[PDB]
Amino acid sequence: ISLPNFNHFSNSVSLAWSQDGSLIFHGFDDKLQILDFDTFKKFESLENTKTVSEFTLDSEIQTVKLINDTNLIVATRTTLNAINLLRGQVINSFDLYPF
Amino acid sequence: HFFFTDKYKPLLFVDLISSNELAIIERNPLTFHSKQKAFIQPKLVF
Amino acid sequence: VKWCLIIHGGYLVSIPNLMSTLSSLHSTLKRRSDLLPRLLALDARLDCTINKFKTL
Amino acid sequence: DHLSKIFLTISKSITQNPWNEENLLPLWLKWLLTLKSGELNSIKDKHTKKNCKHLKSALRSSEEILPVLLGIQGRLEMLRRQAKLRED
Amino acid sequence: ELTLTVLQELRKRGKVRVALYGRDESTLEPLLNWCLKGIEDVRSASIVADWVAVVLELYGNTLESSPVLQELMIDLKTKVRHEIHKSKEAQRIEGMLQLLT
Amino acid sequence: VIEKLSALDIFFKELKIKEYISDPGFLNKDLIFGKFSGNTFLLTHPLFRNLLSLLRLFKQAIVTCPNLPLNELLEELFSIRNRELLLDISFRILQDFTRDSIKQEMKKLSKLDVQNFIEFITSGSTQLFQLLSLVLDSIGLFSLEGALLENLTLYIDKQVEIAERNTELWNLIDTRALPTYTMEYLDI
Repeated sequence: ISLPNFNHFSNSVSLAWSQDGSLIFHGFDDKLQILDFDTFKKFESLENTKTVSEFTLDSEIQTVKLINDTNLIVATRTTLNAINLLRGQVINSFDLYPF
Repeated sequence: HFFFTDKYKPLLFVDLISSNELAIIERNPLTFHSKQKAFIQPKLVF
Repeated sequence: VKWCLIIHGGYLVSIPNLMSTLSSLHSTLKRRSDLLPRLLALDARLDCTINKFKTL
Repeated sequence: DHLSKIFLTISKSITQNPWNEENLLPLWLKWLLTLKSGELNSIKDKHTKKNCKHLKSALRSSEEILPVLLGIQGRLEMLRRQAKLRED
Repeated sequence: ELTLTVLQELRKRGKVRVALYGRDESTLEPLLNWCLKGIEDVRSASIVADWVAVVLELYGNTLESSPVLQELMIDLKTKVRHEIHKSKEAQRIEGMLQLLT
Repeated sequence: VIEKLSALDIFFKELKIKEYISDPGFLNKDLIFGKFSGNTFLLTHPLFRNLLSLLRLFKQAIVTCPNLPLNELLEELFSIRNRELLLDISFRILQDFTRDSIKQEMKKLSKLDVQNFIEFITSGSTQLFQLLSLVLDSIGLFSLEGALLENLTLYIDKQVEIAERNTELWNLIDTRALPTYTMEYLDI
């Protein structure tokens, strides 16, 4: 159990799971979290190569889905973004607003 | 001119006791002394 | 329980697994705090009708 | 409907001062509700009821405040007993 | 627990108003006897609160006309203030547990 | 858009002249470079460099900044300006971070600001009371004044009496034939 207690409430929540069980993506409103599984803490990297566990996004996140251990597609309420996991570099982006 | 009231549907005896004091002598037949057990036919309330 | 926490609080600071060692206490106390507010609503309705029939 | 005007002013003043330590205005509201609540509900449908939902939101905020306050009250009683055992 | 179950299932299936429509004082009093036995229990208090709330909001003035049911409400007020004190002290103990964690 | 931001439709024209879901969807699909070049439009970007955000728009950040650290957040909180920033930043920290993280941060925090905050709340809001819970659980049990304890005691007691009475008022606003002989009159 990881138990925060947020005073706000927004059900726009989702989570994805790394295929080996290492980490947990957590799509929260305007926020992407990465959670270690062994301690339910954020992804602490000692090398500090800015693959951080807190990503800012524009709107409420709807889906976060990993296609493998390398590619992650997130669909937030206004758009979609396709990013890598070995490197924290954005690849693709498409608009969801007009539809 | 005249009148008639509907406030006294059970009544045994009406008279003038005095100059103006009336006597309306009613009945409470079922609610008071009989209390006869009626057959239970319930109304579907919901 | 109040006196246990009062006279041995610091040992419960030094123990690492508070939830693991008083899950049952926390569960019962949480249940009572959950019963609290609806009970107070009951109390408001209760003394409402109580003073209502007391004045009439 | 002087009682209704009284209820209007009492509700407005109570919304303006939610944390007033006085008791006379809340006990007036108490007696007025536990006496004439149905006719109070059948006075008006728009403005008095908007005042009712406003005051009910404020008092619900007070209800949200209450249990944490009880928790710190227990913390302070425990700390007072700790101070007593520190003296003895 | 069996009375608790049938209370739950009556409240869930039907409504407590149709459960309590044609009541008099002699059939109100075993309900309230079970209440004075079982409001003190953690598991049932919300359900018993629902039932006593709907029966008071139905039988407001018959409460006045029947005298011993008033005394039931008095001792109910006393024991429910006892539960007030118990639950408030419980929230206090929860606060000091939050201190000690 | 990147070229416009470097050389610097509505926001673009505004930036060019000065030199929001639709805005977010049109300008969030490079972004870090744009934010660095930027550091109104900043407010919109905030709505859509945590040290920079902390060193800095004050209200816009304390309601809608994406990255905000606990240390500068508690420093801005224990600024005793109190322009409703107490309730604002209390909601902000209870939204953003965990109770144990706030506990260890207030363990880091010096005791003098704690005592000043206790004096300020006792002299002149469930987020605030949860913050008092948190600050009590972070200071622990030993170092705290008895006189300040008694002032907080009378404060919390009068507040819990008015809270109880308030809850009772809240739920309170949430709430045979003729006798054997009567004497009645008649009209003509």
